[PDB]
Amino acid sequence: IQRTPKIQVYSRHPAENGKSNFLNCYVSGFHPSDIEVDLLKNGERIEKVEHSDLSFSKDWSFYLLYYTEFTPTEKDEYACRVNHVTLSQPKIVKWD
Amino acid sequence: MRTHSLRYFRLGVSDPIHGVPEFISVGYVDSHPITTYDSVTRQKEPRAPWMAENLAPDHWERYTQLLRGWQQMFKVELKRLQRHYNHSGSHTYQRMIGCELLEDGSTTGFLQYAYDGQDFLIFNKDTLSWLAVDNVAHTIKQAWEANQHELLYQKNWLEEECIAWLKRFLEYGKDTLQRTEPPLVRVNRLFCKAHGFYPPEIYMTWMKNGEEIVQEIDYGDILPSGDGTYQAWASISNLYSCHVEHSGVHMVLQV
Ligand SMILES: *[C@@H](C)/C=N/c1c(NC[C@H](O)[C@H](O)[C@H](O)CO)[nH]c(=O)[nH]c1=O
Repeated sequence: IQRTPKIQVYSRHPAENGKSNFLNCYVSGFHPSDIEVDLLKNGERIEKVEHSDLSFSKDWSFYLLYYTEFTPTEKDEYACRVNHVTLSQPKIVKWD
Repeated sequence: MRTHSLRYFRLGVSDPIHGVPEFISVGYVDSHPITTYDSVTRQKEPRAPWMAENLAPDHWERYTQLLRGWQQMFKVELKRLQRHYNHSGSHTYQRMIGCELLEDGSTTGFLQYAYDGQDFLIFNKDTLSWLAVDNVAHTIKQAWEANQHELLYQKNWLEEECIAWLKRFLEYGKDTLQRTEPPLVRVNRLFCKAHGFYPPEIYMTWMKNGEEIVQEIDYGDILPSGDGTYQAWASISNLYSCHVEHSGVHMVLQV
Protein backbone atom coordinates (compact mmCIF):
# COMPACT_ATOMS: atom_id res chain seq x y z
CA ILE A 1 0.00 0.00 0.00
CA GLN A 2 1.72 3.16 -1.45
CA ARG A 3 0.31 6.69 -1.73
CA THR A 4 0.84 9.06 -4.63
CA PRO A 5 1.95 12.62 -3.81
CA LYS A 6 -0.46 15.54 -4.13
CA ILE A 7 1.45 18.44 -5.89
CA GLN A 8 0.38 22.08 -5.40
CA VAL A 9 2.19 24.97 -7.15
CA TYR A 10 1.35 28.51 -5.93
CA SER A 11 3.11 31.81 -5.15
CA ARG A 12 3.71 33.06 -1.57
CA HIS A 13 1.85 36.38 -2.13
CA PRO A 14 -0.75 37.05 -4.92
CA ALA A 15 1.42 37.31 -8.07
CA GLU A 16 2.08 40.56 -9.89
CA ASN A 17 4.26 40.54 -13.05
CA GLY A 18 7.55 42.34 -12.39
CA LYS A 19 7.21 42.01 -8.58
CA SER A 20 9.59 39.69 -6.63
CA ASN A 21 7.82 36.75 -4.93
CA PHE A 22 8.39 33.06 -4.01
CA LEU A 23 7.15 30.11 -6.05
CA ASN A 24 6.07 27.23 -3.79
CA CYS A 25 5.56 23.56 -4.55
CA TYR A 26 3.81 21.67 -1.71
CA VAL A 27 4.16 17.87 -2.12
CA SER A 28 2.00 15.90 0.37
CA GLY A 29 0.01 12.78 1.32
CA PHE A 30 2.74 10.49 -0.02
CA HIS A 31 4.07 7.10 1.17
CA PRO A 32 6.90 5.91 1.27
CA SER A 33 9.20 8.92 2.06
CA ASP A 34 11.68 8.66 -0.90
CA ILE A 35 10.78 11.60 -3.26
CA GLU A 36 12.49 13.77 -5.94
CA VAL A 37 11.26 17.36 -6.44
CA ASP A 38 12.54 19.94 -8.98
CA LEU A 39 11.24 23.43 -9.76
CA LEU A 40 11.26 24.29 -13.50
CA LYS A 41 11.48 27.69 -15.31
CA ASN A 42 10.57 27.31 -19.02
CA GLY A 43 11.15 23.54 -18.82
CA GLU A 44 14.64 23.96 -17.29
CA ARG A 45 15.48 22.97 -13.65
CA ILE A 46 16.14 25.87 -11.19
CA GLU A 47 19.46 25.54 -9.26
CA LYS A 48 18.80 27.87 -6.27
CA VAL A 49 15.89 25.89 -4.74
CA GLU A 50 15.34 25.56 -0.99
CA HIS A 51 13.12 23.01 0.80
CA SER A 52 11.68 22.10 4.23
CA ASP A 53 12.83 18.92 5.98
CA LEU A 54 10.62 15.82 5.40
CA SER A 55 7.52 16.37 7.57
CA PHE A 56 5.05 13.92 9.21
CA SER A 57 1.25 13.73 9.03
CA LYS A 58 -1.01 11.92 11.56
CA ASP A 59 -2.27 9.64 8.67
CA TRP A 60 1.30 8.34 8.37
CA SER A 61 1.97 10.12 5.08
CA PHE A 62 4.67 12.77 4.51
CA TYR A 63 4.94 16.31 3.13
CA LEU A 64 7.52 18.89 2.04
CA LEU A 65 7.64 22.41 0.69
CA TYR A 66 10.02 23.37 -2.17
CA TYR A 67 10.43 27.06 -2.88
CA THR A 68 12.49 29.55 -4.92
CA GLU A 69 12.68 33.35 -5.07
CA PHE A 70 11.33 34.59 -8.44
CA THR A 71 10.03 37.64 -10.31
CA PRO A 72 6.99 36.47 -12.41
CA THR A 73 6.65 37.79 -15.99
CA GLU A 74 4.02 37.28 -18.76
CA LYS A 75 6.53 35.24 -20.89
CA ASP A 76 7.98 32.94 -18.16
CA GLU A 77 6.29 29.57 -17.49
CA TYR A 78 6.94 27.81 -14.13
CA ALA A 79 6.36 24.14 -13.10
CA CYS A 80 7.05 21.51 -10.42
CA ARG A 81 8.49 18.13 -11.43
CA VAL A 82 7.99 15.26 -8.99
CA ASN A 83 9.15 11.61 -8.85
CA HIS A 84 8.00 8.88 -6.43
CA VAL A 85 7.97 5.02 -6.52
CA THR A 86 4.17 5.36 -7.23
CA LEU A 87 4.97 7.21 -10.55
CA SER A 88 6.14 5.54 -13.77
CA GLN A 89 7.41 8.84 -15.25
CA PRO A 90 8.12 12.11 -13.31
CA LYS A 91 4.94 14.28 -13.00
CA ILE A 92 5.22 17.89 -14.30
CA VAL A 93 2.64 20.17 -12.68
CA LYS A 94 2.39 23.69 -14.23
CA TRP A 95 1.88 26.94 -12.18
CA ASP A 96 -1.56 28.54 -13.16
CA MET B 1 -5.72 29.94 24.90
CA ARG B 2 -6.48 28.10 21.61
CA THR B 3 -6.01 24.33 21.22
CA HIS B 4 -2.30 23.36 21.20
CA SER B 5 -0.56 19.99 20.77
CA LEU B 6 2.80 18.27 21.22
CA ARG B 7 3.68 15.31 18.96
CA TYR B 8 6.82 13.24 18.37
CA PHE B 9 7.14 11.00 15.37
CA ARG B 10 9.60 8.17 14.69
CA LEU B 11 10.27 6.71 11.24
CA GLY B 12 12.27 3.52 10.69
CA VAL B 13 13.15 2.30 7.16
CA SER B 14 14.55 -1.25 6.58
CA ASP B 15 17.09 -1.48 3.73
CA PRO B 16 17.25 2.37 2.94
CA ILE B 17 18.68 3.86 -0.35
CA HIS B 18 22.31 5.31 -0.45
CA GLY B 19 22.11 8.31 1.90
CA VAL B 20 18.42 8.09 3.18
CA PRO B 21 18.54 7.54 7.01
CA GLU B 22 17.45 4.24 8.57
CA PHE B 23 15.85 6.29 11.46
CA ILE B 24 14.29 9.79 11.86
CA SER B 25 12.50 11.26 14.91
CA VAL B 26 10.87 14.74 14.76
CA GLY B 27 8.92 16.74 17.39
CA TYR B 28 6.13 19.28 16.71
CA VAL B 29 4.29 21.91 18.69
CA ASP B 30 1.14 22.34 16.52
CA SER B 31 2.31 22.87 12.91
CA HIS B 32 5.87 23.81 14.06
CA PRO B 33 8.84 21.41 13.98
CA ILE B 34 10.71 21.79 17.31
CA THR B 35 13.30 19.00 17.42
CA THR B 36 15.00 16.58 15.04
CA TYR B 37 17.06 13.42 15.21
CA ASP B 38 18.37 10.99 12.60
CA SER B 39 20.66 7.93 12.33
CA VAL B 40 23.14 10.02 10.21
CA THR B 41 23.58 13.12 12.51
CA ARG B 42 23.04 10.92 15.67
CA GLN B 43 22.22 14.22 17.48
CA LYS B 44 18.99 15.77 18.76
CA GLU B 45 18.92 19.33 17.35
CA PRO B 46 16.40 22.23 17.68
CA ARG B 47 14.14 23.03 14.68
CA ALA B 48 12.80 26.33 16.21
CA PRO B 49 14.97 29.21 17.54
CA TRP B 50 12.78 29.48 20.70
CA MET B 51 13.70 25.80 21.55
CA ALA B 52 17.46 26.48 21.07
CA GLU B 53 17.26 29.61 23.31
CA ASN B 54 15.30 27.95 26.12
CA LEU B 55 16.83 24.51 26.59
CA ALA B 56 20.45 24.18 27.86
CA PRO B 57 23.07 21.83 26.20
CA ASP B 58 22.33 19.29 28.99
CA HIS B 59 18.79 18.71 27.56
CA TRP B 60 20.08 18.05 24.01
CA GLU B 61 22.91 15.82 25.36
CA ARG B 62 20.61 13.67 27.49
CA TYR B 63 17.93 13.20 24.78
CA THR B 64 20.66 12.50 22.12
CA GLN B 65 21.60 9.41 24.25
CA LEU B 66 17.92 8.37 24.65
CA LEU B 67 17.27 8.73 20.89
CA ARG B 68 20.35 6.59 20.12
CA GLY B 69 18.69 3.86 22.23
CA TRP B 70 15.19 4.48 20.79
CA GLN B 71 16.80 4.23 17.27
CA GLN B 72 18.26 0.77 18.09
CA MET B 73 14.90 -0.37 19.55
CA PHE B 74 13.10 0.71 16.35
CA LYS B 75 15.60 -1.30 14.21
CA VAL B 76 14.95 -4.49 16.29
CA GLU B 77 11.12 -3.93 16.37
CA LEU B 78 11.00 -3.49 12.52
CA LYS B 79 13.19 -6.61 12.06
CA ARG B 80 10.60 -8.57 14.17
CA LEU B 81 7.61 -7.16 12.16
CA GLN B 82 9.16 -7.78 8.71
CA ARG B 83 10.05 -11.38 9.66
CA HIS B 84 6.54 -12.16 11.07
CA TYR B 85 4.99 -10.54 8.00
CA ASN B 86 7.55 -12.62 5.94
CA HIS B 87 8.26 -9.49 3.85
CA SER B 88 11.25 -8.80 1.61
CA GLY B 89 12.72 -5.44 0.61
CA SER B 90 12.43 -2.07 2.27
CA HIS B 91 9.48 -1.57 4.70
CA THR B 92 8.57 1.33 7.07
CA TYR B 93 7.78 1.49 10.80
CA GLN B 94 6.37 4.64 12.37
CA ARG B 95 5.34 5.84 15.79
CA MET B 96 3.37 8.90 16.82
CA ILE B 97 3.06 9.96 20.52
CA GLY B 98 1.37 13.12 21.68
CA CYS B 99 -1.12 15.20 23.59
CA GLU B 100 -3.37 18.25 23.27
CA LEU B 101 -4.41 20.95 25.67
CA LEU B 102 -7.85 22.11 24.53
CA GLU B 103 -9.26 25.66 24.80
CA ASP B 104 -11.70 24.42 27.57
CA GLY B 105 -8.74 23.14 29.66
CA SER B 106 -9.41 19.46 28.92
CA THR B 107 -6.64 17.20 27.56
CA THR B 108 -6.20 14.27 25.14
CA GLY B 109 -3.37 11.77 24.84
CA PHE B 110 -2.52 9.37 22.06
CA LEU B 111 0.01 6.69 21.05
CA GLN B 112 0.01 4.59 17.87
CA TYR B 113 2.28 2.57 15.55
CA ALA B 114 2.08 1.97 11.79
CA TYR B 115 3.68 -0.52 9.45
CA ASP B 116 4.02 0.55 5.78
CA GLY B 117 2.07 3.74 6.51
CA GLN B 118 -0.95 1.79 7.83
CA ASP B 119 -2.32 1.64 11.45
CA PHE B 120 -0.66 -1.31 13.26
CA LEU B 121 -1.11 -0.81 17.06
CA ILE B 122 -3.26 1.86 18.77
CA PHE B 123 -2.95 2.39 22.54
CA ASN B 124 -6.00 2.97 24.69
CA LYS B 125 -4.82 4.84 27.86
CA ASP B 126 -8.25 4.44 29.55
CA THR B 127 -8.43 0.65 29.29
CA LEU B 128 -4.58 0.26 29.24
CA SER B 129 -4.63 -1.97 26.18
CA TRP B 130 -3.36 -2.12 22.62
CA LEU B 131 -5.69 -2.40 19.65
CA ALA B 132 -4.17 -4.80 17.06
CA VAL B 133 -5.15 -4.63 13.32
CA ASP B 134 -4.03 -8.24 12.37
CA ASN B 135 -2.22 -11.33 13.82
CA VAL B 136 1.23 -9.82 13.65
CA ALA B 137 -0.02 -6.81 15.66
CA HIS B 138 -1.90 -9.29 17.98
CA THR B 139 1.41 -11.14 18.75
CA ILE B 140 3.08 -7.75 19.70
CA LYS B 141 -0.08 -6.63 21.64
CA GLN B 142 0.19 -9.78 23.88
CA ALA B 143 3.92 -9.03 24.55
CA TRP B 144 3.32 -5.33 25.39
CA GLU B 145 0.19 -6.08 27.48
CA ALA B 146 2.26 -8.61 29.52
CA ASN B 147 4.34 -5.64 30.86
CA GLN B 148 1.56 -3.96 32.89
CA HIS B 149 3.94 -1.35 34.39
CA GLU B 150 4.92 0.04 30.93
CA LEU B 151 1.20 0.64 30.09
CA LEU B 152 0.86 2.47 33.46
CA TYR B 153 4.05 4.43 32.70
CA GLN B 154 2.66 5.40 29.23
CA LYS B 155 -0.71 6.56 30.70
CA ASN B 156 1.21 8.82 33.12
CA TRP B 157 3.53 10.15 30.37
CA LEU B 158 0.59 10.96 28.02
CA GLU B 159 -1.56 12.56 30.77
CA GLU B 160 1.01 14.31 32.97
CA GLU B 161 4.47 14.61 31.43
CA CYS B 162 3.35 15.39 27.89
CA ILE B 163 1.03 18.19 29.08
CA ALA B 164 3.80 19.75 31.20
CA TRP B 165 6.27 19.69 28.23
CA LEU B 166 3.58 21.27 25.99
CA LYS B 167 2.89 24.13 28.51
CA ARG B 168 6.68 24.69 28.80
CA PHE B 169 7.20 24.79 25.02
CA LEU B 170 4.10 27.05 24.60
CA GLU B 171 5.69 29.67 26.86
CA TYR B 172 9.08 29.39 24.98
CA GLY B 173 7.33 29.84 21.62
CA LYS B 174 4.54 32.27 22.77
CA ASP B 175 5.48 35.07 20.31
CA THR B 176 5.08 32.57 17.43
CA LEU B 177 2.40 30.07 18.73
CA GLN B 178 -0.04 32.49 20.45
CA ARG B 179 -0.11 35.27 17.85
CA THR B 180 -2.86 36.04 15.30
CA GLU B 181 -2.34 37.29 11.75
CA PRO B 182 -5.78 37.90 10.16
CA PRO B 183 -6.41 36.65 6.57
CA LEU B 184 -6.61 38.96 3.54
CA VAL B 185 -9.63 37.64 1.61
CA ARG B 186 -10.55 38.26 -2.02
CA VAL B 187 -13.21 36.94 -4.43
CA ASN B 188 -12.50 36.40 -8.21
CA ARG B 189 -13.93 34.57 -11.31
CA LEU B 190 -16.18 31.96 -8.33
CA PHE B 191 -13.02 31.70 -6.16
CA CYS B 192 -12.69 32.78 -2.53
CA LYS B 193 -8.99 33.13 -1.69
CA ALA B 194 -7.30 33.93 1.67
CA HIS B 195 -3.64 34.44 2.51
CA GLY B 196 -1.31 35.86 5.15
CA PHE B 197 -3.07 34.23 8.08
CA TYR B 198 -1.82 32.54 11.22
CA PRO B 199 -2.80 30.13 12.87
CA PRO B 200 -3.40 27.83 9.81
CA GLU B 201 -6.89 26.91 11.15
CA ILE B 202 -9.51 28.71 9.04
CA TYR B 203 -12.94 27.83 7.69
CA MET B 204 -13.99 28.98 4.25
CA THR B 205 -17.38 28.28 2.66
CA TRP B 206 -19.74 29.61 -0.06
CA MET B 207 -23.36 30.41 0.65
CA LYS B 208 -25.97 30.51 -2.12
CA ASN B 209 -28.79 32.72 -0.68
CA GLY B 210 -27.60 32.24 2.95
CA GLU B 211 -27.70 28.39 2.65
CA GLU B 212 -24.42 26.37 2.42
CA ILE B 213 -24.78 23.16 0.24
CA VAL B 214 -21.20 21.86 1.04
CA GLN B 215 -21.55 19.22 -1.77
CA GLU B 216 -21.54 21.94 -4.52
CA ILE B 217 -18.24 23.37 -3.00
CA ASP B 218 -14.56 22.58 -3.83
CA TYR B 219 -12.25 23.26 -0.80
CA GLY B 220 -8.49 24.00 -1.30
CA ASP B 221 -5.92 22.79 1.23
CA ILE B 222 -4.46 25.10 3.89
CA LEU B 223 -1.00 25.57 2.38
CA PRO B 224 2.22 27.06 3.91
CA SER B 225 3.16 30.34 2.20
CA GLY B 226 6.79 30.03 3.34
CA ASP B 227 6.92 33.13 5.65
CA GLY B 228 5.15 31.53 8.70
CA THR B 229 1.68 32.28 7.25
CA TYR B 230 -0.91 30.25 5.35
CA GLN B 231 -3.18 30.44 2.30
CA ALA B 232 -6.39 28.67 1.34
CA TRP B 233 -9.40 28.97 -1.03
CA ALA B 234 -12.79 27.51 -1.80
CA SER B 235 -14.49 27.62 -5.24
CA ILE B 236 -18.13 27.30 -6.46
CA SER B 237 -29.80 34.47 -10.63
CA ASN B 238 -28.64 33.76 -7.09
CA LEU B 239 -26.76 35.70 -4.45
CA TYR B 240 -23.33 34.25 -3.54
CA SER B 241 -21.25 35.18 -0.53
CA CYS B 242 -17.92 33.96 0.82
CA HIS B 243 -17.74 33.16 4.52
CA VAL B 244 -14.41 33.11 6.35
CA GLU B 245 -13.92 32.18 10.05
CA HIS B 246 -10.51 32.70 11.70
CA SER B 247 -9.56 33.07 15.43
CA GLY B 248 -13.07 34.09 16.59
CA VAL B 249 -13.60 36.59 13.72
CA HIS B 250 -16.32 35.91 11.10
CA MET B 251 -15.97 37.54 7.65
CA VAL B 252 -18.48 37.77 4.75
CA LEU B 253 -17.74 38.82 1.11
CA GLN B 254 -20.98 39.47 -0.87
CA VAL B 255 -20.68 39.08 -4.70
C1 LIG C 1 13.39 15.84 23.14
C2 LIG C 1 12.63 15.97 24.43
C3 LIG C 1 12.98 14.77 22.16
N1 LIG C 1 12.14 13.84 22.53
C4 LIG C 1 11.65 12.79 21.75
C5 LIG C 1 10.68 12.00 22.40
N2 LIG C 1 10.23 12.34 23.68
C6 LIG C 1 8.92 12.00 24.19
C7 LIG C 1 8.80 10.78 25.13
O1 LIG C 1 9.64 10.89 26.28
C8 LIG C 1 9.01 9.50 24.33
O2 LIG C 1 8.25 9.54 23.13
C9 LIG C 1 8.69 8.23 25.12
O3 LIG C 1 8.97 7.13 24.27
C10 LIG C 1 7.26 8.16 25.59
O4 LIG C 1 7.03 6.98 26.34
N3 LIG C 1 10.04 11.05 21.67
C11 LIG C 1 10.27 10.80 20.34
O5 LIG C 1 9.70 9.89 19.75
N4 LIG C 1 11.22 11.59 19.74
C12 LIG C 1 11.98 12.58 20.35
O6 LIG C 1 12.86 13.16 19.72
